[PDB]
Amino acid sequence: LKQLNLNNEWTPDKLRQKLQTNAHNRLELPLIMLSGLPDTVFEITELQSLKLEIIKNVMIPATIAQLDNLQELCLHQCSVKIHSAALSFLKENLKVLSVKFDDMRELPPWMYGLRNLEELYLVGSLSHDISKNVTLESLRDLKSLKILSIKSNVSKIPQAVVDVSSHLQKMCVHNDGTKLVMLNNLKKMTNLTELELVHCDLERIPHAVFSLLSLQELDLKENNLKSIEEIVSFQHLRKLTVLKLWYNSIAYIPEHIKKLTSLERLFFSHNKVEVLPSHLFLCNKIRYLDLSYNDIRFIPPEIGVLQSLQYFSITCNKVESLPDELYFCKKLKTLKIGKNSLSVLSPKIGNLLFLSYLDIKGNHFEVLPPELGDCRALKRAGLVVEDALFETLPSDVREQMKAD
Amino acid sequence: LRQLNLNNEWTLDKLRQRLTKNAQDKLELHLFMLSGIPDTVFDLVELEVLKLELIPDVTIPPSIAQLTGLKELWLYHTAAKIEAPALAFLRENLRALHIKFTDIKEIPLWIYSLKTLEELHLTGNLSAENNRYIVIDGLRELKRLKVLRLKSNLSKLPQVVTDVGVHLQKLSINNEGTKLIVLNSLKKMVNLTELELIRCDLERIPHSIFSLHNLQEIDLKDNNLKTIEEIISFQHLHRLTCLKLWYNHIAYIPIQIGNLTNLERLYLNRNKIEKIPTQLFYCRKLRYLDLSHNNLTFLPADIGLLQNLQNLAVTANRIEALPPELFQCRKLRALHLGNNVLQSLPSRVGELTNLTQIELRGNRLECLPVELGECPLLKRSGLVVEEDLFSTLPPEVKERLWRADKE
Repeated sequence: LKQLNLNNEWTPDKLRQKLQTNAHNRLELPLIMLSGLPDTVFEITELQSLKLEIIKNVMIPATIAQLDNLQELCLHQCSVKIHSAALSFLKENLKVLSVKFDDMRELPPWMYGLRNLEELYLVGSLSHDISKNVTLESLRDLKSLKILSIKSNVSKIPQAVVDVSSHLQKMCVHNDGTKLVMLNNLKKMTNLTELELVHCDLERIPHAVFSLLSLQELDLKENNLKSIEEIVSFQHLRKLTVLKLWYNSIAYIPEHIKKLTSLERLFFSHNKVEVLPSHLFLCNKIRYLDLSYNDIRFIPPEIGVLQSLQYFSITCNKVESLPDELYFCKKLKTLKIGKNSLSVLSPKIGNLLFLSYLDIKGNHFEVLPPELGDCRALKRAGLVVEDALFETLPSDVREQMKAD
Repeated sequence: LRQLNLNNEWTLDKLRQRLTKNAQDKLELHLFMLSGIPDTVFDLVELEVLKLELIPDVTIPPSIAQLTGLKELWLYHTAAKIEAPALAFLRENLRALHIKFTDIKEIPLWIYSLKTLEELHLTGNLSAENNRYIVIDGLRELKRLKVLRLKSNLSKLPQVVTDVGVHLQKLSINNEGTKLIVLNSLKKMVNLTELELIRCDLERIPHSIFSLHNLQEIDLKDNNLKTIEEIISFQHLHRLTCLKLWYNHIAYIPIQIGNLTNLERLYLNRNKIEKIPTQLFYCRKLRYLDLSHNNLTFLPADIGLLQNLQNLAVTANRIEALPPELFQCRKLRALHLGNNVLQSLPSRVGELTNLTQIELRGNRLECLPVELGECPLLKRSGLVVEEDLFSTLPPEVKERLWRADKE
């Protein structure tokens, strides 16, 4: 009767109306607070992704074998059941999974019988007895898993991750005020490439990250890094190009940055840095450097060494002096110096040919020079400023600038 | 009582707001578990497609003459009982008829008496004892037939369809993985224009495909052809401009396709092409090119030759860097570049003006260049990308894009 009512309520035309796209460019069916899953949903065979939100007491029949085009499944706060042919087909076909476990049993135990699964989004919450979740440590049956994002209050990294380290590549964890401990389980990461830890309350960068020899990127988001003294072993991460240590508390930057020069992306926005050293800009391979909403007193001239830089953000600083050597670096595509204590925009600014973005918003300026026409890639949108600074171009320069 | 009750609760007004449109932009209405056709349905005069789907043994009344615009009927598991005046009205008006059935008795015998019928679609297995290609012997009465889709899992094309093929212009066969015994028996349908062998699992091209001279569009969808080797003989097909070889095990493209210079809509997607070669770009007439879900090593420079290219689709293929020769062409309109390993998008996209949509979600895209704002036709719906990467753009150009979007 429940199946008959499910098929009667939702016609396929209503499902055509419900058809939409998602965050991964798949055909999504958003099903919200339903009594069950209709067979009319499975009658659609062009479907690429299923979204089931708080549809509990639901048993997946063999009829999902109709739709071969599935790649993503969103099983959100719903206790789902299974059938043998469904196990076989979703072992063969399903690869992307995004579940929310508001309740531990609202996580179903059958995610782990699959092998073709590649992406996993483990949003939700966890209790004190973290290691007892045998549901986590069954991903040994998963062979193709490559994306794992666990938004949960996880204090201890499970031995699950230790087992699945051979093929896993991306971590995204949001503890939200919960301290993360037991970092040997992240030490025995071997083939991992991406690590995004948010609010893990990691006081220091562990030797776990340096045990990783193939980490493409690292995120220490919302982690109270007061000092950075363990960078000496960061040279072992030759694949490390991204260091997004933003909203952090790094008070000063030492010489240890010379250990790794393969670093390319460097986000220290809202950091506690007071003065930059002479030793950041030695690593010329850096292209993507962020100091947004910091409080740097001034910029020393050694910035001239960073030629391959394409992004230099120091916005909302206390910087009163920009020396002309950053204007000498012409490969600097983005350069954000907004809301600093600077005085006058540089007249010889047209020398920067490849200057795509110059965020200098809220800076105390007086009059724009006429050489913005010499700048090939700077716009009013790019040079975001207060409007009384926009009104300053000569009339012929307005004629040449309204036509770019 | 059932008919009158069905007239009552399903009144004409809610049915009027029930009206919808198809891919042909024709007014439909889907009737789904109805006892019969309500008279309120037949009262409608603007109807174009009437969908009698799963209507149990409904008798069609003469009031179908009220459906003056009626041209399309899709009898999906719905045996239609009809009489002489409704028969005359359908013979003089109705022109397209997609009969889906699961039994020979479900197929009505009057559908072979319609004069003006030109599009006819069958779904359901047709191989049976003492009825193989005999029930459709009335197709000779139908002289206006131009489209004949047979999703019938048939093992061989019927000879009555071959005599029909003198006036048939379109023949699409769906066999669901069953090899159809060609034996070069399609040489009779010299009038055939669109041979779309869907899921035929041929694994080869018979000589009848390039023996007929009238095919413009030849889509061998899921024909499982390992090596695309019969393309040299397609140059005699001056009409051929759409050769969609998708859903196959083509592992390499031989250089010989450079013979076919007339191709425009070469859709070669969802395959294991290791690389499209430079000689593939020898067809400068190529306007629509689909290579999505493929194993390309990269995208070569001779793409600059294809000045007529509008939508190049290499989604979820293996392209690490975008060549500037891609941007040398200015006619690009729909760039399916998402889910790739594009390190960065060059600023030369600012040259593109015809680009009204570009798929940039996923990838290894470091940032979106400001030159994307230089494109006038591009908007937020056109520029599908992640929220943070979109936020990397300056605020005012994003405001410009927003204002051009909403209006």
